[PDB]
Amino acid sequence: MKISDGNWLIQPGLNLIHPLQVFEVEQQDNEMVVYAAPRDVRERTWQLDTPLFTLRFFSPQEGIVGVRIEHFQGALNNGPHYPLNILQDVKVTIENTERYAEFKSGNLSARVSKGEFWSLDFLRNGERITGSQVKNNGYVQDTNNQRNYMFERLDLGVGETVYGLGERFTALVRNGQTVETWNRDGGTSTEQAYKNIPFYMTNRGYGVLVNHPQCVSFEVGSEKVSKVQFSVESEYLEYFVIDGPTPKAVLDRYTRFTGRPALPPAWSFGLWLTTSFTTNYDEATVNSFIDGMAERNLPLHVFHFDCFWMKAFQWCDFEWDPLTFPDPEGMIRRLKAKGLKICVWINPYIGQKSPVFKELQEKGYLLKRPDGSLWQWDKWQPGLAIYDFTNPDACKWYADKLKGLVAMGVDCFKTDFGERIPTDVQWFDGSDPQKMHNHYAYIYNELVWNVLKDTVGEEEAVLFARSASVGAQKFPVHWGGDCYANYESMAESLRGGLSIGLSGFGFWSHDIGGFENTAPAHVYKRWCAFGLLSSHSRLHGSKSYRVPWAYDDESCDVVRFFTQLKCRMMPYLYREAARANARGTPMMRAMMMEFPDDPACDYLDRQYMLGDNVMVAPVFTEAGDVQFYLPEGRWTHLWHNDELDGSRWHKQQHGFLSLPVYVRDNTLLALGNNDQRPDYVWHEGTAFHLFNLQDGHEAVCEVPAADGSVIFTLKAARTGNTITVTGAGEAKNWTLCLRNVVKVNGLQDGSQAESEQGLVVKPQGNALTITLH
Amino acid sequence: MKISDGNWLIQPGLNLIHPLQVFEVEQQDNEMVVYAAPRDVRERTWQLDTPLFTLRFFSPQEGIVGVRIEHFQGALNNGPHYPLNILQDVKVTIENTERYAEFKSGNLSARVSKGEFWSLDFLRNGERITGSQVKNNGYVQDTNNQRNYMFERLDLGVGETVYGLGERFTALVRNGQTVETWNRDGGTSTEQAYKNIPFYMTNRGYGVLVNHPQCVSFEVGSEKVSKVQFSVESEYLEYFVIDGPTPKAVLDRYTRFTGRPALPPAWSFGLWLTTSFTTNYDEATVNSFIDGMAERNLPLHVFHFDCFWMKAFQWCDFEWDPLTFPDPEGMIRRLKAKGLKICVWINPYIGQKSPVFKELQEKGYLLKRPDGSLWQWDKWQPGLAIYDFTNPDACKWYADKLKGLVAMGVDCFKTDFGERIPTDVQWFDGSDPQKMHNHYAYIYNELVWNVLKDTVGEEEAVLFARSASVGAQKFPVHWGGDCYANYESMAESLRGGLSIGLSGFGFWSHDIGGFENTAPAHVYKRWCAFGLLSSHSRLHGSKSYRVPWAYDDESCDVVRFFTQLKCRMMPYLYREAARANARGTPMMRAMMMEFPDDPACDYLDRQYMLGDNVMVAPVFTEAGDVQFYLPEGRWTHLWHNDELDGSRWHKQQHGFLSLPVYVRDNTLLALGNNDQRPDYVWHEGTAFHLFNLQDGHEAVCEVPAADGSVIFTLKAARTGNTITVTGAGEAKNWTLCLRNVVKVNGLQDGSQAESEQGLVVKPQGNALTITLH
Amino acid sequence: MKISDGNWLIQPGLNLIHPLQVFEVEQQDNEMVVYAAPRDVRERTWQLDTPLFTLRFFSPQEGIVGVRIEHFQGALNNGPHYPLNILQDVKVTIENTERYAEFKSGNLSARVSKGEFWSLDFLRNGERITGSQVKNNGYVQDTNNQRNYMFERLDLGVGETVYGLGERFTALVRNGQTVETWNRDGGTSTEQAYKNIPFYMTNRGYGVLVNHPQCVSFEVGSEKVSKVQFSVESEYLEYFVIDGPTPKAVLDRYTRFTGR
Repeated sequence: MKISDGNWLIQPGLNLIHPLQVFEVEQQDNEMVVYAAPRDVRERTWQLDTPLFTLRFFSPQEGIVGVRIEHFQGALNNGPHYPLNILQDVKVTIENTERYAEFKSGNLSARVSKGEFWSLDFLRNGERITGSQVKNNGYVQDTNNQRNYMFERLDLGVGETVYGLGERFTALVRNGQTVETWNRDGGTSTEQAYKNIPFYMTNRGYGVLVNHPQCVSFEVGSEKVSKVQFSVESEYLEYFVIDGPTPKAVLDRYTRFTGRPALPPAWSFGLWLTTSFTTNYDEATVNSFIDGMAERNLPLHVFHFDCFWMKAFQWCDFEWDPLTFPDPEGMIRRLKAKGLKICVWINPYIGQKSPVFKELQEKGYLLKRPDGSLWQWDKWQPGLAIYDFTNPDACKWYADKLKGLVAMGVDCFKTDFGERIPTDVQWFDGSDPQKMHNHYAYIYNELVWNVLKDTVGEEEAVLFARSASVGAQKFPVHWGGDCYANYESMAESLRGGLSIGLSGFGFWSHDIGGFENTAPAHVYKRWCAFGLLSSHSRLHGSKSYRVPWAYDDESCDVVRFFTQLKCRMMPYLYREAARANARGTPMMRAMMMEFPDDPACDYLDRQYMLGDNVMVAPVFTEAGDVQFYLPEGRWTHLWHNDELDGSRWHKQQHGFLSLPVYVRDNTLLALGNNDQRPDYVWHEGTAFHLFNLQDGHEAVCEVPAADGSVIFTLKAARTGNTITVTGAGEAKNWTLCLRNVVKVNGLQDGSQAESEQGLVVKPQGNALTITLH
Repeated sequence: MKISDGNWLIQPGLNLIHPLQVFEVEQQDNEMVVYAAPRDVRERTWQLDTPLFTLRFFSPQEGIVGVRIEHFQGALNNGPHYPLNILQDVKVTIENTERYAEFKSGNLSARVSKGEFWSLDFLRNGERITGSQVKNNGYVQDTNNQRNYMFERLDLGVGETVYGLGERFTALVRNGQTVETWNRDGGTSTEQAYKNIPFYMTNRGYGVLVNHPQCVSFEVGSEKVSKVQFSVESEYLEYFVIDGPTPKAVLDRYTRFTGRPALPPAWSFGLWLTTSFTTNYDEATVNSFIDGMAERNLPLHVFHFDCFWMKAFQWCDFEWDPLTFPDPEGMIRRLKAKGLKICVWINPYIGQKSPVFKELQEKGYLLKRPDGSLWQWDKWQPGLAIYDFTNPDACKWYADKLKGLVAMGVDCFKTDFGERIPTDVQWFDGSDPQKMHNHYAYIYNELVWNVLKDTVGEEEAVLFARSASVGAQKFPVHWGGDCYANYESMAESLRGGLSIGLSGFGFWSHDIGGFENTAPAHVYKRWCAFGLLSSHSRLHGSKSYRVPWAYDDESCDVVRFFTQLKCRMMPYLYREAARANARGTPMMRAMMMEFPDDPACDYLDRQYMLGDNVMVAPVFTEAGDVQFYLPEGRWTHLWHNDELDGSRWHKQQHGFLSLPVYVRDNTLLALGNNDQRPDYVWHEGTAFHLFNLQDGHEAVCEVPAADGSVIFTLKAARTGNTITVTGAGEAKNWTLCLRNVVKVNGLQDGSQAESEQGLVVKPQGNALTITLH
Repeated sequence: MKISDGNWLIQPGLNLIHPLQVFEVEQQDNEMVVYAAPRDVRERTWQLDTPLFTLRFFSPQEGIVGVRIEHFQGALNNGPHYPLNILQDVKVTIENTERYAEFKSGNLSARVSKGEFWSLDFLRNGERITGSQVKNNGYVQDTNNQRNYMFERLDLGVGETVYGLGERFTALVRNGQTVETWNRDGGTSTEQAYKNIPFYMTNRGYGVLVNHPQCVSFEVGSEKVSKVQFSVESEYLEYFVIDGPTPKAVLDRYTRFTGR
């Protein structure tokens, strides 16, 4: 939102006031309050006929400093509020001197300067990381529209770059962009987002959450080029500065504060196939697809029924279409015998045609206008109404329908929609409609998640969710929505993927082959490789099917190859998943996140790290040309075994069975012995692979159990030309490949054999030692 | 401007129509006209009650394709128009087949698809470089404000980045930003710009000029993330796709098309000092600065008198203040004996207080409101009026005043302001005020330039101009305006400098030490090194002086060292300057422009190429730490002589007499024998420096005469361990340094002496051969 | 109320949608429900992001067919209602074929045509007495006043004349006249009436009661010269076609229905 008109002017009709001078500082228990005047009030003659700002500094968690800046306290201020974990006795330091008032939590402090030169500074052990210069926060009285706003502008240093703000599909680095945090259904092709989060982070190792569920308007270097401005229609502005000092540590604090990604069941990590959207489907079509996958030796783990499992125009009423699915329990029973998991489409809206609509209206379960009539429009469904999830009775009715589907054998739910929530309404609980617009996504998904938790168990709960708001990362599996079948959209989808993990979400999928339009085979092929090298992998389309044989026969080989690889990669991947749940470190990582000190990584958006150790770079061309950057070290292709030196860019050409997938040096990586399913006994039959262990380094590998805890730890320490290998825990029948090592000088405690990938050492105990040539 | 409301919807109150089907194609001489309906009109029943788009394709210059899309032709459409060089006889090809209508100029064609699948593609020898997909152009009937617009969205490929759009201070790469081409006085710290140009170019080697002097609203990957959208309030949209296939080749075409930067006289390349803005100043003050510079052995070449050479509130009446400057012609005559060139501040406004105002009002020389009264406001000067430069008599009056200052010994003018031109007015010539807002900067600067041309001569003409519009690069020296004295603003000014060169402008200055506020000594020192390594170097401040002794002792050594260096680099710099005049390649070049195929260079904005051969990376910290990227090759520090290998980033720490200044391999560079002035006989006493001549390569150095032409060419060709040095033309008493080569085996036809930087050879004639040890 | 602007155009700022294609037919005991889309919804790709009309046919008395055409059902809809004598067990026939959905009470049926050529016809012993041609009913979103209307136009054949609509002092035959059913004290010398009734009958031996006590705006051969248009500010329109086949027989059914 534009406040200034260039450097010298203010937008017409705006009147501004700013905290310009400390008047008084008070400590109230573990919080610091600062009263600041918008003009010089040292003389009693000026200590009247003036506004006064009240600034409160507090800490909800170690290393997070809260800043509340307020004008009038008498405003209404109804919920909902973000589901923040606020601790009550965080240890803090408050120093009030002649020069400064300073509030400190962990290594992070907020310091305000007293006297004639106002400053608000955020320090990390006395070093300035950002802050607000005088006249860069305060109150906007907009006389054009009679609305009042609070705002702040936080400095960006030379070369400081901004990330996050939700799943967005614009350029990855936010500098230069205006961003409104307001859920919409705009597809993946525009400035709009289905999933908005008013949190950003920088390459200087801090983050900021602006604590307002309504629309927050960020001008990220787009109004004042060297500041992040944010404003909100409110009598107060409250935000949290979150210390790092690395992007991963910021996200650790952030997810602790707003919610940890749950750990999805291992099965969800396999291949998902759908019916597609407006295509035809019935039992025969579905069986056709499952069978065709089987006959082509293509592993398939989850099948999803899209919207037309219900009758047209009655969507979300939970009634199977009797002419298309005359035996729903029997069908799902048949499909389950194979070992398939089943998903079905739901949403939080209801079309007027449904016999159930009348029941909901009589019962008062639907979103009403202030006059008591139903809110309705004709987008998505005719005479569409919205389930009011602030009504406990409506929540129960909707939960019950879902339990009914679970009792028939559905394992999970695609929680679609939830974005276009109107504000000209009155919620059952009298919530603020401006805050409910975004927070509805959370309430909706939380409701669904809780149904699964109560029926299949927490360990088995998973969603495929389109919309989100602060906290919703606790309810995993988010997918990038309605992309298009071309390279540009595949690339914009990845930007959204990176962005969502930079916003606290650990798991992310996208429609392989693209949702809208039919891809040429080459595009679908390139996208298969990307999709199976994402945390979650789904084949879904709008008007055409996504089975590989709708494209060409080489496509079946592509799906087969990469599905096998993902299943063999599950021991590494699922440990990486437990890391999202424990530390909020997403599986798909921006390069800047894994290598924060490397200036070459600042703008990388065509490649990513999949967990700690593997760099993936999807190929965005038919001919297979691809350019990617490698950070310092010696990297090894995961299956080609070729080696590349880092700190530079590389250019390659790959066939449809290939893409750059490079393993970090000093790495010990577990691959499993099952390429047919993701959920298996990973610690039995394990093939450990050691990559470029340098002298003086130790590479560690933790093999997880089904619950994500560590069940076996293998470590390899290089001391001179000796490598000592120690195991600890539980593993059977494992193996250790010395990557690009053809010959060895010595070996206590085990036997050797040659492989194409290098020497394979089979242990006798868990106490072997190798001596190199 | 927002047109879509996400992928699926349109902004409320907008009605769109688009060219969706070719109805008829016709060749009109060397132009191709496509009539395109907004619906299916194959049957006669639909060939009525419909709008129709008329698309005209034409070529004003080889490798430029103009596209004009019109709705109504009956609109007024008055001037002014851009000063484009439009040729009538460009050789073109037009092919009308059953599939396509294609128009080709040079290697570049526009191709429209007939039949059901409309497409408009721009092809480089049959390869699609960009294009407009169906429904991504056409007409907007805005029923909210009753205005109509035309728009286009040109595709961006994966990894395609956008540059230019004028001197802008936001992030260098435009993806993600909204840009309005509307001149404003916004300082350097916002989204606003003094110098707007509706031309952009990309890393895919094409450019586009949108041919509308009124406000053009660009959404660069900020409405549709994979497109550049531009719209304009008009019944037609006309734009030009400009072929490369290289950024330099794009600028070569663009500047032949809209205007070549003039070659500034060599003296303007020295050090400029000013009185500063609102400081005190009179003849004694000025003498004290000039003698002050001399006593410290700090070369100074140009002195500038800012606004208070005239009486306060009378600004731009051209009358010396007789209490501050009682003898102007004597003073300047005295100042000139000391060799100095003289600049004075002018602008195109006049305050009411001036006795000349009444004269101008009675003569009708000032801009009027439609009722015949004067347009006035109180910003800048009280009762400020604007000189109406569409009035031929007003132009003459203003030019004669300027001729008066020239006859007094003024050498050049600072053409300040020209941006805040109101639209609620009636121009003497009846021009469209929406078009006059930007074009006024052209007409103003053109007028001042022609005064110089007619008095001192074309080769002696130079300005220091704040605003600009298409074609104004012809009137060089532009400076980046009112920046602030800190690192963030030094950095934002560099983004502006890079961007203006990416928009057609050859020469660019910035206020050394920052304009607003007083820099700490360290910042002034860092900025001095950046300023003296920019095409044009000026010391200028707002409320404080910019003589180095106002900061500290070391600042005088800093100014001295880099002034001496610049004067010595002149043989190389002036040659690079002649390049801006010939090919429109600016002196300060974004890394992407010099290394278009290096993916590491797309986003670099804190370093630049100064000419073909020299990379500079200003230092933006007190302690002197700096990170920079080096393209492939082996680079040598210009004076420290250390070597670094390319294709990677580097980190260094530099003292105040230093920064990264690296010379690429296979370079023969000329330094001169005068460190006291920029204008001297470069081809006598020349010291040539050979850097890392690889086997098989040849290095070429062209020493310029005072008019830019090549007066002497030196070539060094490596065959094996033999390098052949041949000169041609006129040079005297030159030497050749073999950088980092201590000893040689053979030397046929020269002498040799060691130096700290390598063997110095002195030739016997135009032909030496050297045999490496 | 003016909806069309001539044969070819629509009044500025009015947006119209019309029931154009049978999507689904359902019998609900003695009532017939027709779902009708305002566009071609044969393909699933078009079975979303569209309005949908819900038409219900029912009979409150022998020889009277009730037609209720509705857009949104969530509107307030408060009383009072007309004091209608509504029977629950009138004998009716419902036929749902590939070509037609037909609702019949006594000798009077309403028949909607399925497929590409929507038609709403009122039949007496299988002969068309009047009807609604495609695009002559639907919903009006008036963007000028932010009000929404439902409307219908019933055909008039050659020489078919219109009578009634209450105690009115203009020419007895209504063809050519706009009439608003809104009680007023205007004397006897104007277009205004103290006694308004939204019932007309014709010399072809049927009548129609528009079932809305609020202002009903009739254009009787005055906007479309061969139709009686009626429109009401509402999310649904409900009217009754009352068979005769004689004027006295119409009035016999009419007064049995509304009061003797």
